[PDB]
Amino acid sequence: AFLNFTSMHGVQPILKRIRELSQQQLDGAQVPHLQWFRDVAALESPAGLPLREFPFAVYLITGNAGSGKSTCVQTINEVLDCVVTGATRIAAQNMYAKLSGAFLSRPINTIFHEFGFRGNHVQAQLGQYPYTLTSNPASLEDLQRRDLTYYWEVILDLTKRALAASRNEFRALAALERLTRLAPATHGALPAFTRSNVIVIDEAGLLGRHLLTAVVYCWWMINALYHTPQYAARLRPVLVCVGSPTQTASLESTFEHQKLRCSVRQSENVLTYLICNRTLREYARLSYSWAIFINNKRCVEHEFGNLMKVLEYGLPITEEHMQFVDRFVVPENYITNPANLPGWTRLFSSHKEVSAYMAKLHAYLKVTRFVVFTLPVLTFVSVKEFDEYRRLTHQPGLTIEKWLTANASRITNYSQSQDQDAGHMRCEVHSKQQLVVARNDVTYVLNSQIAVTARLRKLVFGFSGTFRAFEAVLRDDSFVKTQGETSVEFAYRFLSRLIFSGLISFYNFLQRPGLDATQRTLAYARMGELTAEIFYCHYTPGEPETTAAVHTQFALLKRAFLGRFRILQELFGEAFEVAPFSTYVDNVIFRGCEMLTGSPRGGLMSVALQTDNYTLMGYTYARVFAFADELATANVAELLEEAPLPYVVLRDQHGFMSVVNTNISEFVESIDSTELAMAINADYGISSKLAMTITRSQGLSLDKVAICFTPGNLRLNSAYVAMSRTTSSEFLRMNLNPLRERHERDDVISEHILSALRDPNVVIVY
Amino acid sequence: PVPFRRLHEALGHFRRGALAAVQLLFPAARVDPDAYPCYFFKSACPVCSCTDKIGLRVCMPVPAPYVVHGSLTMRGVARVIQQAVLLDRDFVEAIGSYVKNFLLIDTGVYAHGHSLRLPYFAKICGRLLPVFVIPPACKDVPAFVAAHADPRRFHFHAPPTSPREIRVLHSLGGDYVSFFERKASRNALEHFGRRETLTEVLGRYNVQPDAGGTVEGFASELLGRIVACIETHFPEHAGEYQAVSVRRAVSKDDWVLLQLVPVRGTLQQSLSCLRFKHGRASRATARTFVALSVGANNRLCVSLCQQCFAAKCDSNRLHTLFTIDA
Amino acid sequence: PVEVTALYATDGCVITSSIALLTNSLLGAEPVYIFSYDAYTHDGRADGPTEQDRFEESRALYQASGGLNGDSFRVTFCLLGTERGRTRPMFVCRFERADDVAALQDALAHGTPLQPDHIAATLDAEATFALHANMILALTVAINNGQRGLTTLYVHHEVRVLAAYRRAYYGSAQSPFWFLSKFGPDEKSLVLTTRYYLLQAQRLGGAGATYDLQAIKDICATYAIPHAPRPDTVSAASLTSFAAITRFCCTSQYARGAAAAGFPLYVERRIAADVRETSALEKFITHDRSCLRVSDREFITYIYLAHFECFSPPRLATHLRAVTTHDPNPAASTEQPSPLGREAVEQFFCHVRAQLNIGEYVKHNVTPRETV
DNA sequence: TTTTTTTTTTTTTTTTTTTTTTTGA
Ligand SMILES: Cc1nc(N(C)C(=O)Cc2ccc(-c3ccccn3)cc2)sc1S(N)(=O)=O
Ligand SMILES: [Zn+2]
Repeated sequence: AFLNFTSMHGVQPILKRIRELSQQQLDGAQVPHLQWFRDVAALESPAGLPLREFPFAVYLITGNAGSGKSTCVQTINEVLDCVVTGATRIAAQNMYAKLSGAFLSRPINTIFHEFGFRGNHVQAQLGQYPYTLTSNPASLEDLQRRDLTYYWEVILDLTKRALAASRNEFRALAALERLTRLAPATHGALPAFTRSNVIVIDEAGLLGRHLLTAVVYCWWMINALYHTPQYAARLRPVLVCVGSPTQTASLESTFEHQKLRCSVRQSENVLTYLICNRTLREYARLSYSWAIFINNKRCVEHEFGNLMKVLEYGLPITEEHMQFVDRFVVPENYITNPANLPGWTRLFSSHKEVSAYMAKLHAYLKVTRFVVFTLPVLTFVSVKEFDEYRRLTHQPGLTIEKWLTANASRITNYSQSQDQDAGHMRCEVHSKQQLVVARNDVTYVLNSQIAVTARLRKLVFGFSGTFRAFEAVLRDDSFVKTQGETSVEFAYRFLSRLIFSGLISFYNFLQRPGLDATQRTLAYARMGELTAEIFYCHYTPGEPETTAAVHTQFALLKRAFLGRFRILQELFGEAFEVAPFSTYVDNVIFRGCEMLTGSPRGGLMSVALQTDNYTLMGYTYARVFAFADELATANVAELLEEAPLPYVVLRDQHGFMSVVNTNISEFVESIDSTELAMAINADYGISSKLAMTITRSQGLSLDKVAICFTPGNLRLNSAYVAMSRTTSSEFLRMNLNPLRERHERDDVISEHILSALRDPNVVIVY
Repeated sequence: PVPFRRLHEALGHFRRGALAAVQLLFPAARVDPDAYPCYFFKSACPVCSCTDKIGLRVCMPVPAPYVVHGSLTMRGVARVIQQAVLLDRDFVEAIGSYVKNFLLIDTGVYAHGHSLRLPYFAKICGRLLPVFVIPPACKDVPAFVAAHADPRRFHFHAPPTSPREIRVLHSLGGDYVSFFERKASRNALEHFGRRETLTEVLGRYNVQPDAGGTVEGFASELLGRIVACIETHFPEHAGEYQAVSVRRAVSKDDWVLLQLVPVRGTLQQSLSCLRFKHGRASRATARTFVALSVGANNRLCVSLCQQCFAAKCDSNRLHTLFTIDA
Repeated sequence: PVEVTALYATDGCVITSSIALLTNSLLGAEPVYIFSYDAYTHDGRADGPTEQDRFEESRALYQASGGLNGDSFRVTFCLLGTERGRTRPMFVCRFERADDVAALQDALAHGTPLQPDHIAATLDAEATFALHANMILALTVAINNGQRGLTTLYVHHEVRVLAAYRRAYYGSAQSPFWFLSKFGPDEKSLVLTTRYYLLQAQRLGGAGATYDLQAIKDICATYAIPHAPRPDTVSAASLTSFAAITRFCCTSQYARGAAAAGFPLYVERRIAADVRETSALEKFITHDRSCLRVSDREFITYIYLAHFECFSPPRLATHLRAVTTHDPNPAASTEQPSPLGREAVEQFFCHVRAQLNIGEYVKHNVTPRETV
């Protein structure tokens, strides 16, 4: 209870600064006019673009990752007007989890959705036009023009789409006597940037510098077309950027269309841009607008903490540190051997290394004999696409397999796409629908804690747990809360159906060894006594579309099971509670990996969450029209009807089985400024969470970690990121000692935090 | 880059602060801080065309009747002067806007066998030449100027310039005794627990390092476990440490490093480096050590370490390969 | 003229039922359940109110026997919503007739739901439909592209009316279990924290207006007034619908007397005592940080050491035990002066003189060995 | 003996509802 105290009393100065930062009116002339964004649309190339200042404010919340910086965000949300966003979908869901654990937070989306990022922008040439900054000292106008030229192929499209959409909106209400506060409510589906000027971007170090200006730019857009009351009040955006500046980095990928060499360079993140740019540190006044959270809560060690301090603050590496980290070094052939460290996540510094490691363990488990099962993943290229693109690349000679030499990464979610063991691509022309299709096999493991990568639609088919676990679900109605408060009737219908379907399970437990004849006699006798105040008999299920029905018909079934669970719980003591209770709406038989959910009826249709830790179960086919929302896309929809698409089944933390949909992703990049839908990749998009790259590890914390370090490529920032993903130093093993080997340390942002920790106007929260 | 006048004023402030520190360190002396001669030399880099550093050397006569003895004693004198010059508001006000790191004095040039570049000499890029900061009440200016040219004024063990009494300051403060460090260490024990020293932990496994060859007593039985580890995880050099004798080399109070030189096969047969596979001769140019330390919940951690003489591995740097429990 | 701020939640969708109540339509109107309420009277003195004056006035307001003490009651019902205000009013009702106040005392001291008749016959149409009149106008303008107007807009486009009344008053009804979840498992929290954080924080102003729900729950946890047993021995977790939470809160003894009167004052007192010590400690922290001029490693050692030495778990526990109360009366409070800052200054911030152009750090470990 | 070439994130609009089983040469 005393843990929150420091945050509780130190976030108040933060709150008492963001308020004046958000309630500061700009001069009339400094407000970006609508005509500005009209001219931006007219401009074709980002060269004649006029030097235009877009005013903004910042407030920086830095601090160790997992330093509980979210308490500050929590206090901000419940006190201030704010639009909470996230740099990654995982981070956005993590903030939602930690904001709805205290009060109500509206669905937290990504900043990309907030400024209008759509599908076609994903693969867009974001680094093309040049800029010779008339700078040193770099004017803010020049920096903003650089960040708009960087994102010309995104800023221009956003401006054009927003502008050419037409005017009503707030313009209408404002003239009530010529009430815009009640305008976003009455006029719905309006962009969330029209109702607040405090934009919280969490884990903002995962965003490049180009985005910062972009966000501000977009803010003004969405407040100019709609003529928001904030625009009439001459308010300016304030970007509360929350993230770890020394545990997070942003990378830019460019693909050269002749060499087929996809390159990824390092970039300046928003945090580093704001901390280390003399122009932004003055305009935004970071000295009076910086909060550093300094405590590592999860950590409960002492020497582990000192090492984190020296690595994060750039302190000199001493002999004692070398001797401490010496106790973690385990051989190269010990980490890579799958027989060792079971259940420990293994980090490598190369995607090829992860592709090697995942394959060897697959062989190990398969030979030793979970189940190493094989599941189809396909691809769909088209003849016209690879005809025209080959024409435009100045090289019309290129084989399709050579097309898939590197664009397989750039055809779907990169993370799992380049970190999966898979077969040989069977690229066969299926031009029936004018197409050429590929076919490989992404072997998984059976019954492992896998994670959903992309956005999937979960369809819960039932619960495979214990009688006690299902009694708990009904008692607290936790399941109902996961579906949201606006549509509770749908959640109550399916639970009702389950209870009327799971009555047979009690009768199987009736056949349990070690029970007296009269013990079972009293069992069935109390079953009869409860039927007297209720045997399945012939209960009439179902209800009309009425709110009262799901609070009367369900109320009976909820009380029926609750009682029934608790009834036999007392009769058989702990044995009944631990007994496995499986409830499904259909005859579900699961021999080996293959499952069979018969014919679905879409009793409860929901959306799987990426953060939710699921468990791989098996690939039932049971073609559901719920996932078959297929409408190019129809040409492959016909083939998906042809070849039965397998729907992989996952088990959530509670234990409810959920059948999910597949994933489809486009590749559109070109060089002739002709973005055309080339290839759509149909696969599963699940990750093992057992092996990954250090760079991706930055995003999410891990329980047990074994780090495989490649010598020569040793960057102390990578070592710090890898070693900081786990709370306890006890469960940490490593290839070599990053402190004892030659390491390229880049301690430039470290001294900047140190000078920030050495400034009277910077607020440090313990 | 800095203007010379600001530098000269900062040097006057440095003279003031250093003389206060000297009159504090040597209490029975008489240092009038307006006549006591301090000598200054700057490295050539008017406009001080300094892009890297302003190389300075400050020479002070040790006031009579004192003589300082010991490397650590002058280390302490340097720390006192350094933390005394960053107290005078004039110095920090003058040079503070220019110094990126406020640390000015290096205290590692006083160990036995460590060299310091003399004034009136260059570096193989800057000939240290005097910069004259006359004492505010110097009664002989020409003498002060023609005092920078006398080697005695800039030599560590110069002849002191009819001695009745002489006071030898041969010891001052210790090392790692900062109040922040001593308070943090004490709070660590209160909140987290006692981490027993290496000697105490080794004493549990019947090792009393007071006598010679006692640590080798445990290193013997430890060799079998280490060899079993290597001939499983690192097999491509297996039959190399079958017969080796632990040779105690380095002894820190939390780090015992015993070399593993062999006799069998050849007396000088070098132990092939376990990592970074090299040629027949390049690989067999490495040394191996065993490191006993205290770790985890006070359990003796044994590490295998190597020192390779090849370019691929850090040359003459100690590396670790596996740490096993004991 | 006693004014009550009341948070309610009907059986189902409270928004639809409330709108139907405003339209005087007998189609959907679940009886109203009131489960948190703040009663206040306009202070007739310019600057007369003191802490004990406020405590006496409040203890008079919340009748110890049960209910309030006024003759006429203007009750402003509210929902969890945002305009940052934590609630939002929906409808206001006058209670001047004997039958009106009899129903209000019954529903305020016990928890029996207020039937649609009692409210519907007492809407202050001069102000009730005035609260949401601008929403009516905005809906008219939007759909184009008082009470008769509300009914007409109800008929014309139902979807947009419901969406507007759910975006505004955003939280509306969340769940019976949500309140028991986010406002502590204890009865003290469930009554007092729900009263303060929702219906008492922003109205009374003060620092507590800017404090979060977890902070307010912590303050309630240290508001450790004596605890009498529950006459029906009903546990706080035995509550399923709002008819149970409302009954728990209304017949509680943290709701109609001294504790209900001392909690708002204790929030202010605790924060004042805490900030007095913390702000002093941060003044020392910031000053020493700004003038340290030490090596990078020793700087980090100081900053972490100081934050520990002032805000360690033991020191914090002693401080929170020094602000815990055993009685709500401010003149009979058992809270005593906190030792946090004085202890922190005595041990660690007493060595600031060592780094004040004294050389006392040397004197601590000087060992001046000059052999003659 | 040179000798490489490492890592990431974003891509929405909703919650139900028409079933088919010999093919080849
Ligand atoms: C031993 C004693 N007990 C005090 N505690 C509880 C602490 O430091 C606790 C802590 C403080 C910071 C971190 C951290 C984590 C990530 C990166 C940097 N830092 C971890 C843990 S302080 C130390 S002391 N007095 O040696 O400085
Ligand atoms: Zn080597």
